[PDB]
Amino acid sequence: TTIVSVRRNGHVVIAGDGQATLGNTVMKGNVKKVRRLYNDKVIAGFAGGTADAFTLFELFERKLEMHQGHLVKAAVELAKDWRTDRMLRKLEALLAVADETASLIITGNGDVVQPENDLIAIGSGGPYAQAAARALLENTELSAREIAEKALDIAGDICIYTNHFHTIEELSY
Amino acid sequence: TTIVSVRRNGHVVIAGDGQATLGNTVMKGNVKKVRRLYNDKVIAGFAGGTADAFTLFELFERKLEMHQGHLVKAAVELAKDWRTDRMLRKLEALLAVADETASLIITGNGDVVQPENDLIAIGSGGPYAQAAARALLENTELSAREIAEKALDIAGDICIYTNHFHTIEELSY
Amino acid sequence: MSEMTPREIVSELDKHIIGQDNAKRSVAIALRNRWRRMQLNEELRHEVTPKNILMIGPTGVGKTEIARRLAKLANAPFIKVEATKFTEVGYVGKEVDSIIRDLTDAAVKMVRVQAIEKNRYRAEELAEERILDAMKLLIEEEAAKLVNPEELKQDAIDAVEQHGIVFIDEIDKICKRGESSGPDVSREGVQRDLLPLVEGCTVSTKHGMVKTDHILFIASGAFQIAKPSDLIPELQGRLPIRVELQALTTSDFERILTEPNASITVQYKALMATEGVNIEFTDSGIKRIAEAAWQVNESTENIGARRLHTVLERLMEEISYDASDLSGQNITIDADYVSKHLDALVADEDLSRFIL
Amino acid sequence: MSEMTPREIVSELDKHIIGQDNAKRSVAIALRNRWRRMQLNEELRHEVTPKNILMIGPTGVGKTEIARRLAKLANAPFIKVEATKFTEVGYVGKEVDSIIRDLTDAAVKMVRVQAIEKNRYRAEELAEERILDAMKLLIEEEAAKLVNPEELKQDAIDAVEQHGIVFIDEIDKICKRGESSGPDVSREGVQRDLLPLVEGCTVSTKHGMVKTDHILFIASGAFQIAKPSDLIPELQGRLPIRVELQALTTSDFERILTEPNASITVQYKALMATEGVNIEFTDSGIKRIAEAAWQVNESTENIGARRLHTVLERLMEEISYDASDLSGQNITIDADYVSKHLDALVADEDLSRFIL
Ligand SMILES: Nc1ncnc2c1ncn2[C@H]1C[C@H](O)[C@@H](COP(=O)(O)OP(=O)(O)O)O1
Ligand SMILES: Nc1ncnc2c1ncn2[C@H]1C[C@H](O)[C@@H](COP(=O)(O)OP(=O)(O)O)O1
Repeated sequence: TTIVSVRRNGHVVIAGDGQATLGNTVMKGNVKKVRRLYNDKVIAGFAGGTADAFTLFELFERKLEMHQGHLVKAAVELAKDWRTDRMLRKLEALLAVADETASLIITGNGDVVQPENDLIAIGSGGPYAQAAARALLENTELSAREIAEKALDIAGDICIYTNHFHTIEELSY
Repeated sequence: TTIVSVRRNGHVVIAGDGQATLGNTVMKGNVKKVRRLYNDKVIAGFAGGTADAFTLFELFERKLEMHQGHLVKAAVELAKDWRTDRMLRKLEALLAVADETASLIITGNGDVVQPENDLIAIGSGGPYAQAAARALLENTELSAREIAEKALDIAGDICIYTNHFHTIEELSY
Repeated sequence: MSEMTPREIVSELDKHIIGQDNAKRSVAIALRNRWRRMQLNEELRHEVTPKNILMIGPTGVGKTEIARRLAKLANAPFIKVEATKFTEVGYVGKEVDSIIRDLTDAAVKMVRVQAIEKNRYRAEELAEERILDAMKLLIEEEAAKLVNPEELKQDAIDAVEQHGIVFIDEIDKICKRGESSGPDVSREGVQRDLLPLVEGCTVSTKHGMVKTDHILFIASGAFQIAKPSDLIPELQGRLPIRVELQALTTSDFERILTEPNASITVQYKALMATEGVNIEFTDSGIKRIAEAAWQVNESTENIGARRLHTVLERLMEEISYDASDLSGQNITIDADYVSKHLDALVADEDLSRFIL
Repeated sequence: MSEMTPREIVSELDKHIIGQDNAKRSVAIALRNRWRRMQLNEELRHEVTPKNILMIGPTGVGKTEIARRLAKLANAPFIKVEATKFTEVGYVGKEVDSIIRDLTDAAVKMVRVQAIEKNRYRAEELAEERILDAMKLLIEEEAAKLVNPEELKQDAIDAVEQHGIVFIDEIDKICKRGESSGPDVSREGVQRDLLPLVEGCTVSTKHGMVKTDHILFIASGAFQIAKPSDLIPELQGRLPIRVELQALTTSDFERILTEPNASITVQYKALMATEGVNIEFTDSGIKRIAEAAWQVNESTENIGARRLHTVLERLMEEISYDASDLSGQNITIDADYVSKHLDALVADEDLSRFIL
């Protein structure tokens, strides 16, 4: 599994794989690990349990209603609900959400990480993806879509827990 | 990771690396691992999860002005709020705060240890940083900021879990 | 029934609320049908039930204001209830029916204040016939002279019966599917404790047994967490009208500042007059104002048009203290002033959370 | 009629409180606008809502003192409430509306105590007129024939309605932050059980139907762990004025000790007077005292100016017991006396926790 997201020029995208691996075999190898929210932008990927997710996800698309837009002033009273709170606690999920203002992360502890360049790479293929991505995002042109998708493909190629069915939501600003 | 502080002359400073580490690779390596409860003075650091670490950050923040600048008069009715109390335990962080009075350390459990000379050294490379810290803070006329910055570097240099993106606050007392 | 067609109900409502034409139209129908329906057969009398509106919108827009003035204009009784009170998660008690067992009082203490005039003059031309200390008492002593049995009694519920409006507040939050706040359904009980009210029933109170089979009901809430579809089903059906009010703009606060015919600024104006000073604000003075409110909202907690109120009084503090002095002078408030007493504040993320 | 501009309200308040001028002015404007508004159009007189103040500050500074004395000043009705009670996280009950069903009693039981000297003289020159017991009882009895119906209520309520003053206390205590004392919004409910009061409503009581539409409200709290922005939004809106009072200095203690026109030290004086003793309070005495207070506050738990009280009475302990003796003598309390009963005590800190 490898969730990717590169921001380039006018846009920022998130790519992901569809390989779901139970034990040493791949079941539904086409899981839509990357979803939007489309209420209005804010593309977020997800890495790990597909059950132990969604909750810690759509929970987002509601504060992204009140706090409207302020992804930032969203993760505050939002993300919080994951550590010192209730609802969902003690799982495994790395929802990589992307606004139009910045791409954050959450080590699954009501946490928040801001990638040194807004380049996100988590997953049993996270490093791999990163590396290729990083290598392009600075020695070629190619867009956020491209560089992301070309990198996820490189990830899937090295990581045996990652495949090639892709899913990507884009936008513009 | 290495939080350092070296009370010296009319000042006390806290330095820190910015290396966040997922297993055997490094994500956000520019982590603002040090901030100050801008309430005038009271600089602290953090060693561990970036998530929670924040809680014990604002936690202090408030108790301060009510317990009005009386730092010590805080950890009693403040720090404690970890061990017992019900706020939140079963976490991992070391907010190494410091007024213009003294520099303490909480192993997380509402604890509190104070360096034989106020030299604080925590983090993975925590020891290394202190070995240099002590060595200079004993054979040179160097500054509190210097001996720290100079130490955090030797640390990062020898500990594979600490890098060189620094971050350091200070003042004058 | 005081009358007034939908078009005419929106007109009045615009002298007070700016924008949100959608709701104004909306509550303008539910109101109209009253007038209509009451003109039909004894039949459809107990068949055509009210026409309740559910307002869905952010905080500050105008839901509650619309229904407050809509009442004032209907000259009917009105009462605002925080739906959650009756949730009293503190394990107490509270007959929902109390909601009615109040909208009667309001519509009672009213019938007596709405008659201090209805026969003021007449009763005073009597305070003459009887004369020509204790000169200002015989005025009051006419409180009996003036007829009050029956009419100013039974005709009183017919008010809290004709078309008095009950505006529930934050109906949402009383729903269940919320997660952030998803405790149980004892909450949803409050939903089921209202049905009598909004499905037809009679409650027993002091001045008499009143019936809510004809009360008009306006409930609100943001629905940030939950949807109107998450309300118990009975309610969904006894709530024909659904309207989404919009979030006010910077261009809206500029208006809410001067337009409405009792305006905020126009209040200070009259107010600061008592002290001999004459004030006047510049379009741009009033602009930065707005911009200020909008600023505090974005920057910290978004409360809405309500922010005008604080930002405003906060920028007239100086003037109002001094005011007694300044008499015979005409202080002018332009932007280079608004900023002079607000950019500071508004700039500080934290102070703004205290005095703005 | 009381009245008096903002400048005369800060004056009057200084005869009692030390410092905190920002508050006195701020509470002196909210006030003034009443008299201001009272004189306007039937319209605005029912539009310009009161002007509430939210006080933010440490314990022991004036918040509560300013408004208690701001009441006496206005001569109007006052009443202090702990917002916490109405939270009773036990599971009892406490109809907030009650807050009014008192500021009526206190505004009525007052009338009967405001009139025992409104016709005192009068009823007596008659309590001797029907005799030429003779004043022993016949006065009260005659004080029974002193025209008392109707007038009472009308005024009583219209005294509350006019401008009673409700000072909520420690409101900050009913907001919700995050960690520590972060139980649940049940609390935020107590916030919602108030809106009515602080937004316009009628409450039925013994003496009559009172309307809190025109009541002034002064809430407080230190806001140690919670900003006033964390208060339900409807309150943020009905709370136009914000003052942050400051922490009193030792210099303030020295002042609070002697200045105010009914000082504490000046009370002891008269008190030890009735015992023929005469006290003089040296400046350095008045000072070492302050230092005493300040010390116990820094050293142990910080209570505030309140401290003066204990530490002070703890200094005349000796004096007052003996006092009966000493008649015809003038005791002199100077620095090396204040310290002959303080230093060794204010120094143990633990004892300091029991008797100081
Ligand atoms: N669109 C609008 N036009 C005029 N006044 C408005 C307004 N929106 C709000 N206000 C004013 C009137 C109210 O006294 C105050 C708060 O509004 P409200 O109707 O009580 O809020 P809401 O119904 O969103 O909870 O702000
Ligand atoms: N600035 C001041 N000047 C004079 N007396 C003061 C004062 N601040 C406090 N006091 C006195 C009057 C009160 O009886 C006592 C406690 O103060 P308070 O006003 O009751 O407390 P607070 O308003 O902090 O809740 O101390």
